Amino acid sequence: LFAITTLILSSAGLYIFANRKAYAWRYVYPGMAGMGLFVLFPLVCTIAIAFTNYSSTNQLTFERAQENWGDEKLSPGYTVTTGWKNFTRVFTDEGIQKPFLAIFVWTVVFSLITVFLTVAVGMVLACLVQWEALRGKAVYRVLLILPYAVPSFISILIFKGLFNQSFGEINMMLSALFGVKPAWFSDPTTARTMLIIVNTWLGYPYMMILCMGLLKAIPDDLYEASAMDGAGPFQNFFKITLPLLIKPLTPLMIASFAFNFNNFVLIQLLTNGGPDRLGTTTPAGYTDLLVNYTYRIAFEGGGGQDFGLAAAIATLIFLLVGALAIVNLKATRM
Amino acid sequence: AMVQPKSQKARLFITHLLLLLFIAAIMFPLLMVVAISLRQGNFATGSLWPEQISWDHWKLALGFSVEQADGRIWPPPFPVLLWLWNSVKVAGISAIGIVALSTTCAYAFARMRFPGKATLLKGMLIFQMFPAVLSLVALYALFDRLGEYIPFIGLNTHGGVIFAYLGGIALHVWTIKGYFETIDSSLEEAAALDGATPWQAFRLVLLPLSVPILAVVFILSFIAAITEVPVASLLLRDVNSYTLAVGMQQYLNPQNYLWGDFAAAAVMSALPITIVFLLAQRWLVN
Amino acid sequence: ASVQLQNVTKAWGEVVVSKDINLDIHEGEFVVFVGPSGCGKSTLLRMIAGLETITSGDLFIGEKRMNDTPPAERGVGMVFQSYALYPHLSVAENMSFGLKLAGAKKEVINQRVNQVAEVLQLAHLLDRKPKALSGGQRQRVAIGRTLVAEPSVFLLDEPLSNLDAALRVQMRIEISRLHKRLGRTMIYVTHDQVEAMTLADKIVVLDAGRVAQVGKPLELYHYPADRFVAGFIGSPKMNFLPVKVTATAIDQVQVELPMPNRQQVWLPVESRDVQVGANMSLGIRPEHLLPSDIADVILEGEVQVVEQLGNETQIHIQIPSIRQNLVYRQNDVVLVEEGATFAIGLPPERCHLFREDGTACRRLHKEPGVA
Amino acid sequence: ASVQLQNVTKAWGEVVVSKDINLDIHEGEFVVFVGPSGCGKSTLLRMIAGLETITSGDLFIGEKRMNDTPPAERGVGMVFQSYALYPHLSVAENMSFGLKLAGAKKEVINQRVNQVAEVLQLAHLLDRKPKALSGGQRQRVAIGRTLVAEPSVFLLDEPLSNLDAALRVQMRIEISRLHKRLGRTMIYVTHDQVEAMTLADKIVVLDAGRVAQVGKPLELYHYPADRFVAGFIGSPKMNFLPVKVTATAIDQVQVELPMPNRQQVWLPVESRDVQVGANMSLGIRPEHLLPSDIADVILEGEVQVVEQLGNETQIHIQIPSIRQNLVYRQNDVVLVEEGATFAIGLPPERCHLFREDGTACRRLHKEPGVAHH
Repeated sequence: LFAITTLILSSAGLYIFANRKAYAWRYVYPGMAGMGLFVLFPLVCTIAIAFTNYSSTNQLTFERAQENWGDEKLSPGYTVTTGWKNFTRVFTDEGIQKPFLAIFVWTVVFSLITVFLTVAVGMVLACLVQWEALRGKAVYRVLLILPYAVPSFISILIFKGLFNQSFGEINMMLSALFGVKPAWFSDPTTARTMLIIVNTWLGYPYMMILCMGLLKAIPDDLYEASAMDGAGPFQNFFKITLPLLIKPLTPLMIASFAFNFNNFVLIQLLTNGGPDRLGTTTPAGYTDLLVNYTYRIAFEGGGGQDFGLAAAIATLIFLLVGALAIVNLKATRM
Repeated sequence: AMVQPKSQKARLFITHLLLLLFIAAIMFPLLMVVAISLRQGNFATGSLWPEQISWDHWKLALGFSVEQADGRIWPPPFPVLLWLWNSVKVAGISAIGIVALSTTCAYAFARMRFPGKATLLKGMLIFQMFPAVLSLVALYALFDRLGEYIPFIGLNTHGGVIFAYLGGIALHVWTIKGYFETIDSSLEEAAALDGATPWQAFRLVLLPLSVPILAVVFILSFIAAITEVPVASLLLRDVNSYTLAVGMQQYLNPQNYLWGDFAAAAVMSALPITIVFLLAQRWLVN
Repeated sequence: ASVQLQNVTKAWGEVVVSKDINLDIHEGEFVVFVGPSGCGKSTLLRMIAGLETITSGDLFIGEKRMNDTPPAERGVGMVFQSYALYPHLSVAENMSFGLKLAGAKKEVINQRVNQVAEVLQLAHLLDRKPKALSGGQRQRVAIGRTLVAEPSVFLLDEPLSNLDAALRVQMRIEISRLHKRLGRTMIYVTHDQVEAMTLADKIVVLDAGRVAQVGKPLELYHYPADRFVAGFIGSPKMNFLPVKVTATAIDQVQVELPMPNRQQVWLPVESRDVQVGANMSLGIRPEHLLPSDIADVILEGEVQVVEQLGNETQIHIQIPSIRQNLVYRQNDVVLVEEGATFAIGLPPERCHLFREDGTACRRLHKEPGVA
Repeated sequence: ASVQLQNVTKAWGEVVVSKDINLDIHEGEFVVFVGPSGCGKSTLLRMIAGLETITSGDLFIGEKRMNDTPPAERGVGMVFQSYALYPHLSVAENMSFGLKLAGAKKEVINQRVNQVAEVLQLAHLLDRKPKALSGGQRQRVAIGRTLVAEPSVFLLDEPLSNLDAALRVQMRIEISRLHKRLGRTMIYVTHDQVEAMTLADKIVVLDAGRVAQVGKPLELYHYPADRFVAGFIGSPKMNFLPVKVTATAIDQVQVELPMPNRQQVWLPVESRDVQVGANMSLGIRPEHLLPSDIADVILEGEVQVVEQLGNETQIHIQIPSIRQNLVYRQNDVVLVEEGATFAIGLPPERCHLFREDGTACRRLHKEPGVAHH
């Protein structure tokens, strides 16, 4: 199967030395082959895995021949194609459907909240930085960008240490200021709140950069005419800058929504196992995105290593392909 | 220099105060991780920003010395330099592959034209803004099946890491195509007029003009490779073979939480911060 | 080196951006393409150069069919709007890329560039890069590149759109010196009529992808073929007066003036294919309008705009029973108050009679300078 | 109302773009600001509008001093080089932005919008957005917004720069009609002598941010103050020839042509503070050049370039001795071949004299149209 796929990739056959569209693709193939092998292929494999029963009991394909009827049935056959069985079992089971719906709702809420907060903070910072009456604007840009420059995992683990409960830094700072113990990791609500705070802290500088670029794209004569008419700063922001930014900002908002939906690295590094749902056949926590739910079913030892259920392709990648279509429609706009 | 009312000074004071407060709030975590690095103890508590400068964690994280505190010597916790070396190798190979695979696609998508251009660009966007969403299961199964055939790209090896990392071509082709669009569109036509075959027109005219954007892409993808976590964490198991961002998790473990050593390693990772600050930002008009 | 575009038609997809163009440019002629739509002229120049495909018809560079010859072998040298300057290469490399590609020989590549730099005033900066150049210097590098290439025909675009006044003047000067120095076949593209009038051995007025008229500049001025070219040539648009024909002779046609007095003028005209009782349009130039005292036919009207330009005064007269305010130019200055009544004369010999369709009858009156 | 500038100086740090300029624009006057491509004119209009701080001096609109008044309170309306139309707002909202910001009577807002639309012919395109309009429609929309704001002084920052020849001529006549109807003070900036001479009731020629000369258009054309004004005014460059002073009379000055002729001619000028035996500069426009037959003073030269524009013939003449080539312009077509010796005349009445400092002596030849208004 891998050999046939590689042979297809090699002898696509459009390299005929005819100076036709063959020449044009002779430039695209390098890298198009790279994508077809390194991006599309894992996706198609994930599609294929779902229809099978790949698990910790069926991980081996056929190598076990001896290691009578010799259990020559279906389940002892290890890798077999079930067919929509894993897709149905994510809904009809009701032992994994309710956790699935809960984490789906949490993921949507988390992504929407963090996108709105990030857009607002970045837009405000950009508008304030481009005042042209401030001092040390380069210093301010550097300082407000520093979270982007710091490697992501370093900041996430720093926040993990700071929000600790057993010893704690932020917690005992808060106790010294006014004695309260937030209990970030123990309480699911406080865990989600810290999660939103950390995601906003990580994501604000990027949208700040995008809004700074868009304000550069914005001309200054409109501002000057508003100043002639008598408009102030807030009136300018609310009736000049904002209407001309949401129209080119909607695709960026949608893309950031998708990124915050699949923030596996953040949710895995910080409170990977936020308080468990206490009654789930598959392991699942309150602060679990869909991606890390599937990761938990896939590789966490307590989940049984059910790779077939761990696919969940037709949910995650299908909402994701809806997102692709929406942003693509918005990109061709104007 | 528009003539402005007396409210301008009040607005400026308010803006300066708000920005200073916001930057203090933002820099609190980084200043706190810096101060923790100089703390003698590794379990924190005590004083919030100790005045003493122990430096024992730095030398542990450097591995220069064991930092004798009591009679018993303290061996280095983890080989952070080994982490760095593995991360550097993986990032270098991934960046080289990304640039080599992406430059020609960027040329094809930006400068020349072909009948399937619209569909190819739409598919490029479509499969570009995918993240590593469930592809980890497929990669794990594929590497499990492949390691018996070719070990050097199988499991618990850098081959799988680099193979997963080459996907960034979809992301970088857009930056390189934007630069190609920025470059004047009459250059290839003029070169064809002087008698240059289009391959020579690319190689001699536009390819040397791609050096700045290629360097920027190389740096950006090198950083994205050095700071990757998911795939390396999933399919890296041997203790010696760990890259960066994967032993950092072992620094913070419920059996032994290590603030000082973790912070020493974190501030040892200050170089990517400066690199992304200056080279990645490229001092473009923002 | 005589390009012979014949029955060439361009079909950009389905819209025909150029009809059946039929030109004939001999050896060593400086032909200028002037028109209101910039794409069509540049498109035609690109089909000449080979950068664009010709849908139908045949092209003849010199005395050889050149429809499907690749751009390199066409023996043409084109000067793009952006000059297509390579930034990384130096000025000399830009100027001698064509020689460097095939047989630099390290002798001609320097001899040619030195000669063209001396005859272009560029030798003192031949080792710089295009980034460290001014606009005139950059244009000079592009021109010198073409000269080093030594093409049979010289194709120049219309980059004056992006240029300033001073740089356009410098461009016009140096292209004039180029043409006079070499005397090789050259094609020029512009949208400004003054440029074509000052530099052309043959002018092609291009409309809607169709060639309107081909001839000398004074030929276009004095004997415009149709309404489009007649309006196009001349900065003050020729005053158009609808007329009705009373009688037709074998060498002249008598028309009727909208003026209430209903005057009839025996203007000299081709007088071919003219039917009595029809409606046509009469055109008289603002410059040729005589003062009322000298001419027998007087156009009395009310003055709307008096524009004193010092050397001339553009008196706009709104003739009664005629919607158009006829532009009248006179040398020196004439003190005329707005809202007053001023009379002007109509010389019969300078009226250009125009058919209903748009074709203009040939003027039988001889005119100096047309040769 | 009346805009007045007293010792206005602008300093962009080390450089002083404009220095101690003085203007007196009375109420209702159409004044144009002309000069080279330097941004001094635009910066001047901007400081007048209040968009740039006046470094030193005073600026008076009407009576009160207005050097430190925000542009909202200045009672001044401006159109920019770009049309400065908000893409998101429709045409009506574009023109009524200021009224919406200040007042709240939507009846008044729509009444004024409808009135300005009817007088500017913007009714049928009122509901559209700036993108779909053409260049003329956008310019008329900007003018309508200014008229809606209804300021005491109208400022135009090169309005006829983004349009072709026909449309800019039509909107030039439209601007003239606007001036004739309203009668409010309007200030204009442009580079084109044609627009300046056709529109302005007063012209202010700026030289590196300095007022070269201010006066009526025909006044500038006939009596330039200095070499820069003489060169700038007039589409063909005014011909310049060196001359040597031989003898000065009470009301005329003799000069020697720097040619083997050694001819001496009397020129009616001021003849004040003119030094005998001094290098001088004679100037004469190409139009005023007389044919050889009817002129006593003869300049014999060789034809270099003959340009046949068709309505007039421009003949470049190289004199055996003077460096710059003489430019000749004649009505209709003149059939002269290149490389042919040509003779032209110098009417002594129509000559100008410029001293080494660049200043000019005023001519004594009375010219028609100078006292038209």
